[PDB]
Amino acid sequence: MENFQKVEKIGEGTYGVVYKARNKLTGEVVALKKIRTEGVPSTAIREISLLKELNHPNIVKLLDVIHTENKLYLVFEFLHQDLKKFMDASALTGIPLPLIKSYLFQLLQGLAFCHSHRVLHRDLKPQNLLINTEGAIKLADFGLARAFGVPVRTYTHEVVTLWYRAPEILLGCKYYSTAVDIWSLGCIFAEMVTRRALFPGDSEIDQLFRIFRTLGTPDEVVWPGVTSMPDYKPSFPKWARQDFSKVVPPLDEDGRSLLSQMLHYDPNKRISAKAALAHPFFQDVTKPVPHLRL
Ligand SMILES: N#Cc1ccc(O)c(-c2ncnc(N)n2)c1
Repeated sequence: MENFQKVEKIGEGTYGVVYKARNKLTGEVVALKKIRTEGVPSTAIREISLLKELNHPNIVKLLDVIHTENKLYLVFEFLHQDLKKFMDASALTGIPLPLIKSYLFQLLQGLAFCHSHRVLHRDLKPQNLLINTEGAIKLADFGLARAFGVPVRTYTHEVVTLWYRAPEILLGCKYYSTAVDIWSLGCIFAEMVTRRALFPGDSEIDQLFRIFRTLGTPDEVVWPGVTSMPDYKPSFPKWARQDFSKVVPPLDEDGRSLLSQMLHYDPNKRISAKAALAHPFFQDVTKPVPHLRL
């Protein structure tokens, strides 16, 4: 727009391209996400608009919503780096455990806040987690799959990431619960620790079977109602659960215990963000400074 002198394209979210821009008037540097379409669910503009009211240190602030010319623009506070880039940058040495712990703790605080306000993220992934030089990490993107359903791509026919999708979504559950975010965060936690995606599926069924190969094919014992799920097939192969010590080595038992609770198959047994914050894994949590090269 003419109010912003674009600095450059920062990326390509599942809901449009993101740019870094400076407000010629206020001098403010912000992140501008433009959403892609001839109607524009005003019921969404309303919901989205509510999100501006979300204020928490671990949630990227939504500054403004701009509806114009069949295009929707979301103006967000800007942060210099996303966790995907940071993990890639730290791939040789690994993110120190105290930093991993600090990030997980902050992310759970952010989720506990959103969830207590009846807001689900639904598409958590490293690229959607932003960090700054002061050790903070914040949740970005957000209430969109709700206020938009679910597009088949991102915008430029880009490939949607399934790696962090909870099993109930993959099995066709039509009602997501806050548990889907805990699952995604659990996947992210594991990835920070091992430096490799936990479940790198390249299709919906491959995503599901990678989950099954590791945690065991679910059954009515561990997940009451699973065999009645929309996309459940009795023909699914039945894999034995793998010892957890093999999944996220060399993470200690407090961490493995917490992860196991975030990855429970039954959305109802899956730990809540609030309960996770009380887990013993966070007894010695601190707030370290990351080595960020911008
Ligand atoms: N949605 C959103 C959103 C909001 C604020 C942001 O700063 C970013 C972002 N995305 C990628 N890289 C960097 N540096 N920032 C994305």
